[PDB]
Amino acid sequence: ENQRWRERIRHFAEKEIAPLSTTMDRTATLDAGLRERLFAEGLMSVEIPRGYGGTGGTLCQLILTIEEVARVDPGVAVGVHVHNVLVAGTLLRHASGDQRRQYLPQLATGKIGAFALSEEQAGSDAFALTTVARQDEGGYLLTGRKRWTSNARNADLLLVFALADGGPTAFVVPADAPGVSLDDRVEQMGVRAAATSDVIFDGTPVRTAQRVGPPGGGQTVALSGLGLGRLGIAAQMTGLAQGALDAATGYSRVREQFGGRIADHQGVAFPLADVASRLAAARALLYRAVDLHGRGTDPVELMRLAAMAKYVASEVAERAASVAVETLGGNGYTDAYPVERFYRDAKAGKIYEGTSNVLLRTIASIMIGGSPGDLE
Amino acid sequence: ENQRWRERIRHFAEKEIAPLSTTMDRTATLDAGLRERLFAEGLMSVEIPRGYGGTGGTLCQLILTIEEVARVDPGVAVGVHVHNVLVAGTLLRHASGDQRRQYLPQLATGKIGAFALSEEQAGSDAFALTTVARQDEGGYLLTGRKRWTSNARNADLLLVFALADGGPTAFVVPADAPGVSLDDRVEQMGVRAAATSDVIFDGTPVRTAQRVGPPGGGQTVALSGLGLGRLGIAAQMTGLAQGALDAATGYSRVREQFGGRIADHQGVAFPLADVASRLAAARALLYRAVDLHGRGTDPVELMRLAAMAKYVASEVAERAASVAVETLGGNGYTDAYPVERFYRDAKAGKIYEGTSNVLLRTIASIMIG
Ligand SMILES: Cc1cc2nc3c(=O)[nH]c(=O)nc-3n(C[C@H](O)[C@H](O)[C@H](O)COP(=O)(O)OP(=O)(O)OC[C@H]3O[C@@H](n4cnc5c(N)ncnc54)[C@H](O)[C@@H]3O)c2cc1C
Ligand SMILES: Cc1cc2nc3c(=O)[nH]c(=O)nc-3n(C[C@H](O)[C@H](O)[C@H](O)COP(=O)(O)OP(=O)(O)OC[C@H]3O[C@@H](n4cnc5c(N)ncnc54)[C@H](O)[C@@H]3O)c2cc1C
Repeated sequence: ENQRWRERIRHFAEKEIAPLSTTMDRTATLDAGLRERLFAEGLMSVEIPRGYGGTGGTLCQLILTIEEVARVDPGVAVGVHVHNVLVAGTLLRHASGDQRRQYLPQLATGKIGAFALSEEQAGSDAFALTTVARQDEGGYLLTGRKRWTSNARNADLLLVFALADGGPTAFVVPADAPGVSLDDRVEQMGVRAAATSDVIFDGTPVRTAQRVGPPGGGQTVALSGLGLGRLGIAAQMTGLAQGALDAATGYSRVREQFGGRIADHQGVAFPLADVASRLAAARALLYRAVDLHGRGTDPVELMRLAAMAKYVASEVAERAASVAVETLGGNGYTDAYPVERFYRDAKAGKIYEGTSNVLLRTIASIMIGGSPGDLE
Repeated sequence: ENQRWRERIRHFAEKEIAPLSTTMDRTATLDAGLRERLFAEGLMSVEIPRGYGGTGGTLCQLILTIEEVARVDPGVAVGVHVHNVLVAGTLLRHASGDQRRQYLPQLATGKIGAFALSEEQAGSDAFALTTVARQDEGGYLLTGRKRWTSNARNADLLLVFALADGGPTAFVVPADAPGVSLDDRVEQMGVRAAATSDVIFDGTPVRTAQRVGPPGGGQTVALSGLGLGRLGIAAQMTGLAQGALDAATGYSRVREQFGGRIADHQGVAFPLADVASRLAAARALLYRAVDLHGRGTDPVELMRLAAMAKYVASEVAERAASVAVETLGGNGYTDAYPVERFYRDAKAGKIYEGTSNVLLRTIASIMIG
């Protein structure tokens, strides 16, 4: 069943995504035809139940979706990850019956979800927010600025975190609500198909019915998806590494210098074998961490395994992309091949859903006792 | 004196290059104003003797010039390296007196030199050329296609290698000669201020006096500049690494999260100190290799030292840029800071002037026999 699912996403990514990747990366756009296909074929609703217009599939199927998309286009995979894992997944866990019936069919059919937590001064210290939802009759008036919102220029629904007068609180806010605007602000090095924007709120009206969970319950809402967010990026990094390794292996069989294929030199072959070995271990850890979901496994152990999976997969993605650029020589430094894009894309995996240091802080803290804040 | 030279290039790079780097990288252009300043301030003639209109400086000063330019813009540094080291430097050391007297003043004053050796099927196997110089009355007709020519869209003079009906042979060819055209062909990841093109020759006429050395002398002309080429790129990598470390150290002191500067954490400070240590060793090896030039040193020992300096410096540049991107977090992934450009630029250093595997093969061959 999961072999058939893998093959279906692989075929989709190779036929529908690959021919558009170079242009989506240069222009930082999501192709309109591809967007219609992502929704139609179920890549935007993998775990959303059938009763809300979703695929009704498993965490395993969602992880395989992100992996096989990422194998061809890590940038498209960011949008798929944010939408399914962070936005639809948060509503499946925390939204009321009414909120699920209102938003899940939209996310399953045609409305893209983006996740707006970070700010200029709230990065690793993610809840040092200055965006405020001020009380009003019937709900709130939202004012502030979010930074690094992936897929913002393509999004219809924002899951936004703001101080309720009261502590961090989660809201669902339409991207076209009064007082909402975007500032693309900067060029980013990779995952450009889902490039970030700043999101600006200028007294945007939000009804009480848009609040997800209680006032000051924003950190609990975010924390429930932390582990799953890290597995989704571990899957994106595993797929990226596979795509890099597939390009380098195939090239090494056909490029000839000095009268024979470059694969016949141990200086070319050995780095590929080393990457392949590390990638088999990264994938085994990812699928182990996924398998231990829905088993009543200790939550701390799940947090540990998700942080370790993302840390290891990120490392292997960097190594794979690096080795792949070098295996291809000058061609590997160009857009004629995908490996320079994979190299630019891989670096985003060390920054979002927990920087390397934030992951190691968490992991060490579980192993030696104390909290992450005790480690200097 | 070298301390004064270093500060003069540093000041130049921070004032005249830094404000243009972002634009030059996105558009893959050399700014016209900057181009005039490179010639006027002597960066395009560092070791060309004053008798040709040059600066009259030393190899040590040329190496420092490449390093300080690369600390701000590794892409502009490619163009400076290829012009001074591979084109003007090769003519100074191998061309006839008439060729030196004709071409060095033009390279000193306004004509950019580029170096056209590589082809689609001639990469690491650099001499498996298919471009041909066919004999004709009073010279040759060149036909073929070169690949990976840095700075080609800005160049006025090309040092071109071709099979003379004799083996590989070197020619000086004007970029506007009959039958010469460029094909940019692809988008490259970095060093984009000096982005490559293909150079196409369609029966380009060359006179005998444009040939540098004898027919079949092209390897000798190319290999003779391989050592100095590797030192130039070692300087480019060392400079890139410094620029990355400068941005990361400066940022670590001003970015606060969790109520203090990120430099107060060992997970941020240690990687910067590790990079700083490895860069101090890469720079010491570079300046050792440079110091042993112009002294009658065993040529094999100079080739070993140049290969090792480039290999080590390349590796430090990769670690420095990688650490700098992650030190800056999201900001490091964006063009608001120079470190993502450094990260894209650094990877070029592992490919040109000898790939990592070609350097290790050369070093092992010397050490093992
Ligand atoms: C391409 C991209 C996509 C993104 N997508 C989204 C998204 O869609 N929505 C969203 O809300 N956010 C998103 N983010 C933001 C992302 O979560 C943050 O960039 C990340 O949390 C790091 O914060 P920062 O950039 O402010 O870096 P900082 O927190 O400033 O970190 C800078 C450096 O200091 C280190 N550091 C910080 N504190 C410590 C410590 N205590 N000990 C050790 N080292 C420390 C970090 O590890 C890093 O090396 C995205 C970011 C990028 C680059
Ligand atoms: C940005 C850029 C600028 C350049 N500038 C110039 C320039 O201005 N002028 C110019 O003439 N050239 C230039 N080059 C060309 C450059 O010199 C070549 O790209 C380089 O020589 C490698 O050749 P290739 O790209 O054909 O790779 P290949 O030679 O195909 O190598 C592919 C891979 O195989 C490995 N390999 C090959 N043979 C062996 C072996 N025997 N043992 C072990 N491993 C092996 C290589 O190390 C590499 O990892 C430039 C290249 C780039 C990317």
